[PDB]
Amino acid sequence: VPTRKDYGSKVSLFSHLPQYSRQNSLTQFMSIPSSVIHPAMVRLGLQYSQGLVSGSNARCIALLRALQQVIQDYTTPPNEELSRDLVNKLKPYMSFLTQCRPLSASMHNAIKFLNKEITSVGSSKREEEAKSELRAAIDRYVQEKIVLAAQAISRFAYQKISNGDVILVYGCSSLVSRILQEAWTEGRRFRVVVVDSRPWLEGRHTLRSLVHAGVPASYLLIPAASYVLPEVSKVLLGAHALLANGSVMSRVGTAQLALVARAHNVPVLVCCETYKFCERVQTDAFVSNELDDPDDLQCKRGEHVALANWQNHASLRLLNLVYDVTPPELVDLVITELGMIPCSSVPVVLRVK
Amino acid sequence: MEFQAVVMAVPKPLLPVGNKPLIWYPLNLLERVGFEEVIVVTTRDVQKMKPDIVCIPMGTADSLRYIYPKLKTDVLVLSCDLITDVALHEVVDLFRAYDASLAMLMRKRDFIGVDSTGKRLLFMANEADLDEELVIKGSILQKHPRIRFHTGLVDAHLYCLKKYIVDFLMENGSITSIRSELIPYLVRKQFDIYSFIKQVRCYVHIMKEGLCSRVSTLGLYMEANRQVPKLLSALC
Amino acid sequence: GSELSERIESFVETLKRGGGPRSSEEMARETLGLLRQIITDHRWSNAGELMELIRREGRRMTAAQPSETTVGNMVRRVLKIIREEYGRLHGSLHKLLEDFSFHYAQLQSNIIEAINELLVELEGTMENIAAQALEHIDSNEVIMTIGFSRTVEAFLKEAARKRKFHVIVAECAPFCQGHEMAVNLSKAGIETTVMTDAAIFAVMSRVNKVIIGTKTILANGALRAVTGTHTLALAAKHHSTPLIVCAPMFKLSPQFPNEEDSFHKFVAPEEVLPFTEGDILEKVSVHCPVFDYVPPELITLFISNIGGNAPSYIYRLMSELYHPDDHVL
Amino acid sequence: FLKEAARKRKFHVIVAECAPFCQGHEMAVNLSKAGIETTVMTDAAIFAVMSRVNKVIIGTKTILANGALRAVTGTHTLALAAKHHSTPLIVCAPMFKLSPQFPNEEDSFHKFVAPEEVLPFTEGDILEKVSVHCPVFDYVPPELITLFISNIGGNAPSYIYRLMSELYHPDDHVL
Amino acid sequence: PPLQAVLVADSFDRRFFPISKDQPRVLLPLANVALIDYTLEFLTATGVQETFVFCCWKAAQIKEHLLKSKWCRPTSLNVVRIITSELYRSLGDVLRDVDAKALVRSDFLLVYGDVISNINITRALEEHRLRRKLEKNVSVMTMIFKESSPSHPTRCHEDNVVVAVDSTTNRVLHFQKTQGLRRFAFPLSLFQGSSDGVEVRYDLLDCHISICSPQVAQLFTDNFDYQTRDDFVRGLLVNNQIHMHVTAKEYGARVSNLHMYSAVCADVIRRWVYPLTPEANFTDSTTQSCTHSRHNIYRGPEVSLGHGSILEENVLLGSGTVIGSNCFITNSVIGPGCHIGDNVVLDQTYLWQGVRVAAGAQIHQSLLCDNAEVKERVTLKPRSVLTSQVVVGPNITLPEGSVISLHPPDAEED
Repeated sequence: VPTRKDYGSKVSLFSHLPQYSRQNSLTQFMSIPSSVIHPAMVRLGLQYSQGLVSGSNARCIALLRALQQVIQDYTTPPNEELSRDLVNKLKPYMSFLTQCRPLSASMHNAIKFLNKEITSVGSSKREEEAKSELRAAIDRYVQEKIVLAAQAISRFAYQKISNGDVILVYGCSSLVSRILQEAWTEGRRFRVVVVDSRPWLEGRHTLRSLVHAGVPASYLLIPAASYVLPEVSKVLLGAHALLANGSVMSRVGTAQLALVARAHNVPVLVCCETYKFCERVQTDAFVSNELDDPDDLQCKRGEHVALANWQNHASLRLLNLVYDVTPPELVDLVITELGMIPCSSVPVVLRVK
Repeated sequence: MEFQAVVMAVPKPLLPVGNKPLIWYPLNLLERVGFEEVIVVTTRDVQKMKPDIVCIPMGTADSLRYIYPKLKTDVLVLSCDLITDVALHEVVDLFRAYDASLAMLMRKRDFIGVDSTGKRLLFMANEADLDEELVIKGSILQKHPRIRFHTGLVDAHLYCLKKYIVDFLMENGSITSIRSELIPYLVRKQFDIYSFIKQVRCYVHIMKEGLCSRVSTLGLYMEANRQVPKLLSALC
Repeated sequence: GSELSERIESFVETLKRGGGPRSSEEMARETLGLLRQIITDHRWSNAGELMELIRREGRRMTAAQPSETTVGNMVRRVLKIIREEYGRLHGSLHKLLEDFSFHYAQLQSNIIEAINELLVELEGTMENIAAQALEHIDSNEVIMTIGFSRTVEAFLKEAARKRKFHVIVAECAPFCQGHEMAVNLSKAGIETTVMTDAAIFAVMSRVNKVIIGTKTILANGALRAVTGTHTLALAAKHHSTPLIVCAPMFKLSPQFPNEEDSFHKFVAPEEVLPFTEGDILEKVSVHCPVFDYVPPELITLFISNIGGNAPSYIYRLMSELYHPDDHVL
Repeated sequence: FLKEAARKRKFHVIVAECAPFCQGHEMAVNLSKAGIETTVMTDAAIFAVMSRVNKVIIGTKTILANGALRAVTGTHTLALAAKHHSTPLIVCAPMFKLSPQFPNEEDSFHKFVAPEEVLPFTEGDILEKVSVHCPVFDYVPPELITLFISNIGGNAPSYIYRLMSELYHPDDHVL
Repeated sequence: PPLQAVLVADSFDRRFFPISKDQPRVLLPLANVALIDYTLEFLTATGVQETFVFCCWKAAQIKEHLLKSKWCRPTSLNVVRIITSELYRSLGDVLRDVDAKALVRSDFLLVYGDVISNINITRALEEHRLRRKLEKNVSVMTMIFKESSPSHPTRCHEDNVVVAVDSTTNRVLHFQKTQGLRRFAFPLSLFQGSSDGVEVRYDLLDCHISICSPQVAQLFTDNFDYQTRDDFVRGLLVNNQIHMHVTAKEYGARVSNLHMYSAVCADVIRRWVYPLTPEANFTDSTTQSCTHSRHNIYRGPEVSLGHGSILEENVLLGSGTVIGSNCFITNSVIGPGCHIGDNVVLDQTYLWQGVRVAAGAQIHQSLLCDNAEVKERVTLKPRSVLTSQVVVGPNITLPEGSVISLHPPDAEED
């Protein structure tokens, strides 16, 4: 499989990160019956590139289901052990998936766990038993780290939400939506304030989900967050990864929201699972981040687009950041299935697993 | 693998379009992009990749059920008369991404209704069945309030089909000539096939630039004979 | 003549319905021209009657659009001019330890002369502000701005002919007006970049300076800027980066943050959430504030036509510009 | 740490010398020998130049128990300037530079050497009246530190206590 | 050519059958302000220079309200003209009379006296004129539609329509309503000439704003059984061409029934019809001034709000209205000169001028007209409308959908 060519001119400060385009997909230069790449992985990469699956846990679940399908469809060759064969065969699939779209922390942790489990299989056991054990381990991992962990975090956050509260959420996170829906079903009577940002505009997902649930909700954009915080009582945020230094790696509009919240004296909370706890460290979003398609910045305002042809100007750059990092000094509490812990206890939980 | 190749030829399939065999163009559409195996259904006189040739002692659906024990994965039906310059990935990406159950390819009396994005297949009907007017349901419009109508497009007779659809063809021996009985039934069903799914969707791809001419008469035969050379100049 | 009345009604209607002049300079010029016209073709003899007439008309124009304070500033400036000219022809703690019913002859001519002098100064303010670009910009510098402002555009493109720097432009979510500014700057070869507001704090660690434009300057040195400037000032104060405000003198209003809720201009929610969403629009409450409040403590300097100054001296500019009795108008 | 990344990245390094023993000159020379575009300056211009700085990387002599350091004289001011400008301050120190003690002590923290480096002996009679002090080290609180890059990976100062529990035994703290 | 419009200040259909007996449909206070005021403001803001106001039902009140209004002043740029007659029975007769008097000259707008919109028509009118100058007497009408969702509360079934238009150049090939019908029929004539850019549109809100031409009135005189606009369009489409113009960043809607009334009211209070809002006071009146506050809470002068009451959402208080203690009001529009009791729950309720509500009343989704009054321990259900000058006794619980009026046979009696 060839290289995923870039698209457009990147920014001077983010010249080391890849910048692609959603219209030009990498499956153009491949056989229709995929021979070198698994069909499941091809479909997964196409869905990731086209933006069909947008979410930390949706991506991890889809990746794990594709891996289960691949293991079911994969037969070990002779004169070689399976414990190393499967890892060596999955390496190019991961390369292709990264070429389609940079992987997230959840996908990295899942792939690491799967490689460890595959390497743990003994050379004497049979093939069918090993495949079944891997599929069962994958399913139990999904059940424990995603569904049961979400239920434990919602059960822990139900005590923090009270009647008459004004909670402020940002972006689209299934954990926050589930927490709010369960708190509303348990008898709590509050109102949520949904904050969104361009160009993804994914907060409308949580907005409609809450309206369908029956929770009184509000909607506004992130530049006006300083206008709605004086009336906000709590700020619930979702996290895609938690670094070893306690800093929170999440959607780009989270660090700024936390900063404005502290200025308005509003306690901020963070909900994250233990499998999203990364061991690496980062102090800012410049050295490592992800640059999405720049054509998403174009907007139809009035009757003409001011950025219709931005590549003609060789001096004009288009920056489209995805993730960002927040220091531990702006996070009050972290909710996990283990219990409510402060942000300066992130390494301690990383210790126990 | 992922897809299986089948080229139906149910002389007409041996007409020398461009001084080359007529069945050579579909195989070329299948070749150069994987497809190490192909299954051909032809007459007894029709005979000479790795072709799996079977004889016919009959419609398209009957031939597909006739080769049911052969098929094991999703199918890509091709026609005997098919000369095209399209990239097969353009239709297979639609079949792969949305996990669709039906994917077709057409090129600019048979009325078709496509949604806003231009690839969702919403309505399909022939002029003969309709009495005098065109009836449209309310639910399809409640879900999709905009339906772009095409009448002039041509049917290339190539479809990316699932496996349970073939299982359904095996179950009900009522559908014959899928091009006029199965595709409209599936389009009318997305809004029984529901037993073998273990929601239904149909998608379309429109080129607007190409040689996607399906040979079915003398005029189209001459048109293809005249246009094949600039394409053969690049192909071979 | 009734032509003055027709012009006043048209001005009030155009301000109350939609926006009038796109640039603030044209707005101030149009207000000053209307005021000069009202002074020229009208029956007035004494200063009190003229001042009350101007006060009533200015009150109407302000009630038409309260967020448009450039007109209140011009009305108050004309009132101060009238008072000064009347005192020139008629004759605090240190001070502490007036009728306008005398009718002169050459009061109208000198009032018009003063108004023309104010107009010429209003015209020269842009170059006077843009001339101070090299004193604060350096080579290989990074500058961050938000929105679209003519004053900041001139301040930035006036120094690109002798210095080279990198400009970051943050668009405005409701009305993405920063794209036009970024395009206009890239047309001059300044190596500009466009981004969202969500990545303000994420990118504000490599920034060296911030230059922005405001809509009006309050009395304690605070601003009424476009939505998103409060967060920009907060990020600047967190990283201890100077935040410069390029605003002429006509953007200075003699009021403290007294008011409540009618500070920001709220427009239809169509820009934030479209009408084609569905039935959720009956339950979801959407608000679209155009402006916001920026406290003075987060500001560092004010570059005006008379030179840069600190926010802690803006009160003196107020005392220098307007009269304490014309604050309520 | 600095010269290992110059082979794949290009950056500008500012080096502040130490007033008593100007040891930063050797570091600046060694870095310039590798083509890193280094610069040398005094401590008086630390805050004056710390508005265009993006990151700080320094070395310590020992790490205390609550995450504070005993660094060379001048690091407390550097940390203060970093905290005023909200710039991350990285400390590259191995595990053997970790001591199991809290700032209990008083006055004997810093090592005081002869005043010859600060004020020469050839001044005159004013040396009998003028009292000169020359502290070599200083104390840097943990609140002004951002990260600790060690051989086992970076960590936050709020976890250094655990490293203490992992390294030493509580009965051997007094020695 | 100066832009001229025609205003039909009488809708020859009676759906507001109780309330429209004492007082016209076009003077029903939406947000303390009549609908004809909204329509005139829209016309004056879009660029109209002259209007012709036709009235048949209760025209005296209409005229003497317009004559007090600000549009009839010598300082108004939209000169209005009142033509009154008792023979008019439908829109077709009005257009016939226009043709008989030769009032209009050029492209004129046809709008009802109960249309609330902030749409600008310069673009559509420009398109219309260019199209008319390429086809001199072709292209005769242009219907303005606001693109919406089929789920929106503003889309009522009584006015709901489905169109089959051309996508290359906007042109109406088929137009029909969907009131009480589940499967739509589209004839085959549409696919006759070109057959490539045809599309069905179901996401459209009929603003009842149409850019007509004098030839439209000509055809109205020609066809005697054209009783409305819809019938004009159908009879021209069976056979001149009629086009459209779709808007996506502007608001527009016509109040045809009560359900449409509570939809535009909610939209206007929620600032969806900006600049037209209660805070703006676009009528230049002194007894309609308000102050916009947080949560879209509008308070007028002399509101006399009592301690304990909570305004939670988009409410509109009138001038002179008195609020009691320990109340709960939300999504409700209250008129001037109202007087509330204590422990009064109001949820999506509309009180007009001169209403008094006693203590202990709970009103939800119901409309109180002028001079209404309710005593203690009274509970009203959704859609429980009270007309003018009705009195509801104490300890009464009204059923859902109840309508009270002083005329005996309309629906009930005092």
